[PDB]
Amino acid sequence: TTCCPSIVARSNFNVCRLPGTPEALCATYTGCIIIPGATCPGDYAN
Repeated sequence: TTCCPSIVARSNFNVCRLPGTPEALCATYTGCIIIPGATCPGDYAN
């Protein structure tokens, strides 16, 4: 679903959305993709 390059980007995503910032905003700012599928390979599952 929401899957980032590295965990650093995910935590960045978390901190970004901490005050309730739009997911698309933070996802784009970090580099995290929001896909309908929950399956993310370990290659990009961070």
